[PDB]
Amino acid sequence: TGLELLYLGIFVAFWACMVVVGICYTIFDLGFRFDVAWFLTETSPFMWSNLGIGLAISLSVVGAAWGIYITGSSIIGGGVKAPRIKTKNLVSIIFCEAVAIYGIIMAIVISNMAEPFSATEPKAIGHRNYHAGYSMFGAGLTVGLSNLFCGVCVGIVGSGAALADAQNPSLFVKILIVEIFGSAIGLFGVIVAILQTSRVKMG
Amino acid sequence: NNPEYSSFFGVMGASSAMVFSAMGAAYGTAKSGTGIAAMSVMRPELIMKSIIPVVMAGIIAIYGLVVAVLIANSLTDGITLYRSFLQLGAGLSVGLSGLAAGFAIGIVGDAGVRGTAQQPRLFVGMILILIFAEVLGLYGLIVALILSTK
Amino acid sequence: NNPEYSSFFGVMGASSAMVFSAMGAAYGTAKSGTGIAAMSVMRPELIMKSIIPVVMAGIIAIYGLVVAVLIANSLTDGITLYRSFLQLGAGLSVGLSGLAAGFAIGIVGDAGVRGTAQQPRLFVGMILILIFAEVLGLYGLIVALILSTK
Amino acid sequence: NNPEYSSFFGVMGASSAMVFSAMGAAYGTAKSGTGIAAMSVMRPELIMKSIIPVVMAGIIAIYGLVVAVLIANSLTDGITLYRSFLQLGAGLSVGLSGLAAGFAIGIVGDAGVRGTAQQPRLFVGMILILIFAEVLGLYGLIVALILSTK
Amino acid sequence: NNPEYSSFFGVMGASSAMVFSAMGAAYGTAKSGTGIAAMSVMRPELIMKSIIPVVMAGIIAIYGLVVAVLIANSLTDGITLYRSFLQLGAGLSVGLSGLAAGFAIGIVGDAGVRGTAQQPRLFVGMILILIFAEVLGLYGLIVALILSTK
Amino acid sequence: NNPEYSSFFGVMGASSAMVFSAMGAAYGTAKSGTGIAAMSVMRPELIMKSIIPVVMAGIIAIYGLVVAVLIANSLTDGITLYRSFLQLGAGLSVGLSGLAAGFAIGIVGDAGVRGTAQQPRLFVGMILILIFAEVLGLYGLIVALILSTK
Amino acid sequence: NNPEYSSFFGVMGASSAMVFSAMGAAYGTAKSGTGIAAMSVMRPELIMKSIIPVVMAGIIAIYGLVVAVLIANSLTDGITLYRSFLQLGAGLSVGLSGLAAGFAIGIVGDAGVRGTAQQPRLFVGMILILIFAEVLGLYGLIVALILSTK
Amino acid sequence: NNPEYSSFFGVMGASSAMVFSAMGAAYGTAKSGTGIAAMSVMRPELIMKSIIPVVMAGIIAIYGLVVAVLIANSLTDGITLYRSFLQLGAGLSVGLSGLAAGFAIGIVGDAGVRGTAQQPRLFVGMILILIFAEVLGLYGLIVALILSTK
Amino acid sequence: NNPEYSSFFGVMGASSAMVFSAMGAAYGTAKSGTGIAAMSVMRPELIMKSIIPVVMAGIIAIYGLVVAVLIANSLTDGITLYRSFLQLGAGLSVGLSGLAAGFAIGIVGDAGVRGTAQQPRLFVGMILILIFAEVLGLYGLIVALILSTK
Amino acid sequence: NNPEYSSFFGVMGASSAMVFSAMGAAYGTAKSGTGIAAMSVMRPELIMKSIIPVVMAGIIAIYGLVVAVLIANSLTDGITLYRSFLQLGAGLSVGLSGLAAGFAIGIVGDAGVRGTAQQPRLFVGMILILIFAEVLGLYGLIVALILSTK
Amino acid sequence: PYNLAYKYNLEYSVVFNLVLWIMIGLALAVIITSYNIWNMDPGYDSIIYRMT
Amino acid sequence: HPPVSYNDTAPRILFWAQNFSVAYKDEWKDLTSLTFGVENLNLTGSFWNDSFAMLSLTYEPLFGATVTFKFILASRFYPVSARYWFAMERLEIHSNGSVAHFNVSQVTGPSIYSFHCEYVSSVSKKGNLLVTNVPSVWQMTLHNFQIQAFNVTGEQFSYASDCAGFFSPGIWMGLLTTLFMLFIFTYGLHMILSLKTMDRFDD
Repeated sequence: TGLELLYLGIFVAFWACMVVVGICYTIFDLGFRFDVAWFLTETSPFMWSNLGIGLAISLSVVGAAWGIYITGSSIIGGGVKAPRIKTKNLVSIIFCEAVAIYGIIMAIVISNMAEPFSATEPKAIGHRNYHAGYSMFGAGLTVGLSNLFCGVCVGIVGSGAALADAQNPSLFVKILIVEIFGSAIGLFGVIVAILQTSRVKMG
Repeated sequence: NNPEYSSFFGVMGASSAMVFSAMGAAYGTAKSGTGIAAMSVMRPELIMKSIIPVVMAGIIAIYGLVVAVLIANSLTDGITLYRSFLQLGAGLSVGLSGLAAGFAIGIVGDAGVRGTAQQPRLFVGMILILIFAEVLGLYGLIVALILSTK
Repeated sequence: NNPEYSSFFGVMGASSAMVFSAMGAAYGTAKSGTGIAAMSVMRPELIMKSIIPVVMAGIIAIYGLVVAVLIANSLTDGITLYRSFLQLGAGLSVGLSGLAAGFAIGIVGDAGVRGTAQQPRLFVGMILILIFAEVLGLYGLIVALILSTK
Repeated sequence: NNPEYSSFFGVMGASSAMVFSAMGAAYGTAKSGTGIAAMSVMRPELIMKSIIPVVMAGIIAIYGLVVAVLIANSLTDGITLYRSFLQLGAGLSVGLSGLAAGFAIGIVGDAGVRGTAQQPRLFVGMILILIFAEVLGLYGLIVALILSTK
Repeated sequence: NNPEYSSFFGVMGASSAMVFSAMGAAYGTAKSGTGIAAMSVMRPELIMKSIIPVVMAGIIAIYGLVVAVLIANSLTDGITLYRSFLQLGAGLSVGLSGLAAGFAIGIVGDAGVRGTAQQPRLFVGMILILIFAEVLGLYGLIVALILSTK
Repeated sequence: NNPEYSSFFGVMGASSAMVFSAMGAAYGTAKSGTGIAAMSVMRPELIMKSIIPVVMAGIIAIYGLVVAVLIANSLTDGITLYRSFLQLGAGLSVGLSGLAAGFAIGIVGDAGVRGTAQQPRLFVGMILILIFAEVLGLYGLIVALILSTK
Repeated sequence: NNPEYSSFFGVMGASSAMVFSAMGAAYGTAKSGTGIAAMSVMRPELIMKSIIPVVMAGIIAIYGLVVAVLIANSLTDGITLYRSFLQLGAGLSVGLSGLAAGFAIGIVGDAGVRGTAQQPRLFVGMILILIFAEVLGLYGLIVALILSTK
Repeated sequence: NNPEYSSFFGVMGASSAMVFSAMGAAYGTAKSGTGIAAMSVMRPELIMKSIIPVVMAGIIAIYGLVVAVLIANSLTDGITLYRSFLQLGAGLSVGLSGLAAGFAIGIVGDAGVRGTAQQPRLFVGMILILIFAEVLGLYGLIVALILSTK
Repeated sequence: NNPEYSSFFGVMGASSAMVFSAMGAAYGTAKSGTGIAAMSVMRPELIMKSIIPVVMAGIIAIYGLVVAVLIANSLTDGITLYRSFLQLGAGLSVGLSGLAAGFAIGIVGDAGVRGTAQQPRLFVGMILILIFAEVLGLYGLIVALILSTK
Repeated sequence: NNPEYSSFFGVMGASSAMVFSAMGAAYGTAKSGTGIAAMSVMRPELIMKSIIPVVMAGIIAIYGLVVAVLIANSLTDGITLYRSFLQLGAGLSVGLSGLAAGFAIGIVGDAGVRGTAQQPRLFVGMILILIFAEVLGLYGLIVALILSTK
Repeated sequence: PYNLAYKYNLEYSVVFNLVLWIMIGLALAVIITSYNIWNMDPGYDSIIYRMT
Repeated sequence: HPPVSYNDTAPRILFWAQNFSVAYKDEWKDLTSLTFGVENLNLTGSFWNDSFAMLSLTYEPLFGATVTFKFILASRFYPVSARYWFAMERLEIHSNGSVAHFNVSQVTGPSIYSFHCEYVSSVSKKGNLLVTNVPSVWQMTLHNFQIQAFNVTGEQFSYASDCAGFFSPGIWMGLLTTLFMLFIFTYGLHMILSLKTMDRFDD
């Protein structure tokens, strides 16, 4: 159980160092050496586009995989004596690949707008692209984690559904309704993403 | 004029508006669904009675989503950077308050599972406790609406 | 004269207020509500008698909201950069004081629920202790009422 | 000449003061209430002679708030960066002192209550512990007021 | 014109591509080997069948290797900072997708191998969940192949 | 010539002094008093005599409080940037020494009242061990006064 | 004209390639050897049968050596900061590929050794599963060699 | 020519010199003190003669105290910016040396009083083993007397 | 023209060469030391035959020390910053390899020592794995010597 | 031309030379003595043999003095800043070698003296295995003296 | 002194980054190894049974 | 060395440099000797006004060409920080009437405090200070320069402000990418460390 201790130590040291540096800078009235414009103007929007795409597919992949194994373990446990479970519970793994497609299609939506800049000086060059590629990043991480947790909930709910279906298969749809709700939350995520990528333009 | 990069606050406003709220929603639904799977094992007649926490986790998702859609509608390039502060604050507020209401409705919900499993009478009381949590979610909503349109 | 980012502190003030108070109320409905679902299995007659800690968590939510909106309507673009500090500190204070009364209420109510189950005479004291917790909530509100208008 | 971060520091002083005081008082009330809920069953008659540590956590809250509001009322914009130092130090000192005092009150109150569930004579020594809990609270108060006057 | 340090993003992308997919394939082999070792004592006639997820974990490693070698071919010194970024995104995405597919394959493999140990009827379903996991891995490959040319 | 940032150190030393020593006392009494209740369960006649470590815990907090008041007396806006230094050094030193002392008080006093109410002869040896802890705190007090005077 | 400190990243690549694979071998042999000491003790007729994981860990160590030596013997001062980064990526790639392969072969070897203690039929399939992880390490070596000569 | 903020190197040296040794002495009194508290039950006659490791942890703390007072005696604002660094090193060294010596003395003396209680013959051997730790603390003193006078 | 602060590489390089190897050495006498203690407890006649892994730990100490002194004696103040960096890399590689060898030799020595007592046929295999650990150390040594004269 | 307070790497080296060694020898005595307290329960005649590992544990502390005093004497102000680095390296090397020797001596002397408390024959192997720990500490001192004189 | 600079080194940021990275890496390695070697288990069996 | 100064009614412009040189025919006319120690320099064209200033350091006509250097100094207010910030943006070299223009690098800072970056130069690597094309055969450098030309209260410079700050912008995104990579890698390592063997078998 030392790994969580290592993580706690890392986080504590990081946070304490940040606090100490911040209070020291405020104390000595340093002349905007903590320049936000320096942190930001030196940021390529290609980060924003590429990491939006990457997070959008990655988090969806992770959640869909999580639901996949959770349902797999549950169905395999429940089918020991009730093999009629597999007649019905595969809809959960279909929902997991739905969790995947929600992110993949939006990754394509972001990737359609991959363009160059041919601009070097940050000040007042590419003012629109700056907000555009950023917004691609925001929408990408949004839809990614959206599909992620949607897959998580669908999976563990399908686990409960399968272990209930072991003793009686008639109530499976009565349990599947909550999976429909989880899918709806994932759709909310996709909608926020499209509203964040409908007024953007690159290069 | 508008300082460059000013819209970033508003876009994290939209993200943080919906993200944590949806965490909470899918947590509440998840866990109440497992408890109600146990219910489905032990008796089927209260299945209509078991839909209560889930739709309200959906309500948490709405609390997040309406604000997020508002921000994603107000997005643009040349933002004053003084409305976007309100956008960001509203977003993080409504998001994490949706997370709050989310795990609250979840834990109270699966407590209510067994509580109503053995005693049908406690159904009314546990609904009351549930309603309190979505009042908390609406609280999470309203300041976000105030700030995002201030 | 006042530099950019001056309005920034106040909105996190209002936010953090409502954030931490929401956490407190969520934990108040967390522990005590599950305690009800565990206790009232054998004593359904006190279903109406132990809603008090839950409504008290609601009151913590009210405190948070009141200070949050108070800061929300009192903020501006051309702020002196001192009022922003006052609002930030006030909001942080009241929020986490709501959180404070939150876990106090949660633990106290969870103990008092089955304490009333075993010995019904515990009801004389349980709400008194909850009143102490809400006194701490009022303490937070007092500091918020001084700092914000300062 | 007079900075704004001086006012920031003073406000955070008052904040941290009431913050940590509320933490201590809420924790103390939580542990004390659990102790009373444990003892109440076999000793139903001492429900009226058990509120004392809760009142004394209240006293720690008195200290926290009086310092917090006193520092709050002394806030201004024309600060020479010195009274701000005194205010910040005072506030954080009284705050964490109240936190530690409330922690001690909670643990000692729970333990003494559980001991008194069969030993009525332990009441006297329990008060003897309570007085030194308040001594720690008073020591939180003292230097903080001294600094608020420096 | 060509920004300095332009080359390290894409090589690290190809690294991550072969790294995390290799972790996934290691996960598959690790868990499925514990499976087969536990199993064949009772029913040694199904050893050939239990290699189904192992070849598929190897195929995840092939996905990662394919992307890594492609990016290795396409790198250069005179990068306008764009191609290297595309390579970075593609490589990291395929790597993490290989990791996910490999872990799912591994633990589903051990579980369904046990399911075949007792009930032979679960074997086709085991292959079912495995093919879905492999479809996930193939998504991981294909989107990265798109990104390296976008 | 000394900048305006030359008294942070003194104002934080005055805090540190009581602060960590008060953490020490809140450990000392916290563990000891729990021991006192636990062994008042067994024989009540030693409830009075058992209060020694708690008075002693108060003395541990005296060590920090008095020095802190001395720092407050010697604190000024126009400090040399070298007396503020000694104030910080002395304050944090006496604080940490008091923390160590009170930790020892908690553990030793609890175990000592255990083994003393069990075996009455330890009413000598327990107190003998106790006085060492105060002597250890006095080490810190000596150097703290020396630094305050250097 | 070349950037300063350019060649250093390739040498760190060699060091990582070496050390990570060294960790992999040191673990792959260790747990397998404990399996041998626990299995052969009562079925010593399979001592020569179960040295394959040890040879495989040796193969991983040889991969580490060859890559590290190849990078170390290609070093120079006049690098354009573009060869060194590729060498770093190659080195990390092969090193951690050997690490994961070492873990996989060790655990699978112990599992299969005990399994063939119970059931001689495993032996060939066990070897096959070992081939899988070794070939994962080989894939890592492929990408590393493509990068090293790039 | 002496850089600003130079004396703290010495001041924090003197601070650590006794404080870390005081942590050690706290452990020293804690462990062996608890052990003697346990061992009074069966052999009340050994209570007085078991004080030895506690006295010795006393001297362990005297080491750090002596260094801390010495550095204060040699303390000055007009430092050459080298002697203060020697004081820093000396204080850090002696303080943590006392820390380790006191911890080891506490646990070894605790076990030694266990052993002497179960068998009187251990009384002299354990004493010698404790002398060893005292000599280690004395070496920690020695280096710090060389450096803080250099 | 040589950049200053170059020797941070080599001075740390010799140290790191011996640091991790020293940790591995302390590990190699550890676990096999306990195993040999147990197996001379049960039977003293094979006490002499059980010392080989301790000699192997000594050999790993040789592997660390030879490179350590080779880096030390290959030092100066005006280094060209290239060779010094190479010495750092060599030290890290050899130290980490020696640490791996220490882990392997300790664990396997204990396992094989506890094994050979029951089944004598395990002794030869134990020796073989000891050779493999030495070969790991030699791999590290090879890369270190390559980097010492590149 | 020498940068400021240039000796401080070497002064921290003089510290680290005995810091980690004080930790190490303390560890070694820490477990050894607790072992001895148990050994002399059933064979008090081995109170003489109990002293064997501890006199040799003292040598770690001797080594901590060896370089520490040397550099406490040979230090100066006008240092070229590179010998200062060398001394830092030497100090940390001998110190962590003290940790290594302390760890090994503690655990191995512990286990071996158990196995001597049971089987007298184990004594020879106890001493023999003990050899290598001081060999390790010697290696540390070797590198430390080379760096302190190179 | 006319506030003449002390010649803050050019590209001191890169040197600072590299030294920070190497120091934290060595610290991580030594600390994890220390944690490892601290929690060794001598077996808690054989004669250790007799000594409980 | 005594720094050169605008020693009219009140010193308002300060400038130092350990060296200063220019190579016209690819060999460096060392101009350090003519500055920081030479009593009389032609400073007729220098001009002073608040937030509005110029310089003109004319020298002898060495290598058959009259030499002159001209610097523009100004400071623009910014409400975002409520401070004046001075920046250097153009240098002219008048040789025999013809003018050679050199847009200046990111030499900037607050008007309150001075600016020091050790080396600054047109010749690449040594510094940057380049401009569109400009294929002239004139390269210049400034060993240990310094400048303080706003709110100057005396011959003493103001507090120096480093150009390097605390970070090199060329590697911040790289640092962030490495952070994300190691985050996912430690996730994977935390997952793989939960693995463990199998206990005794079933029959």
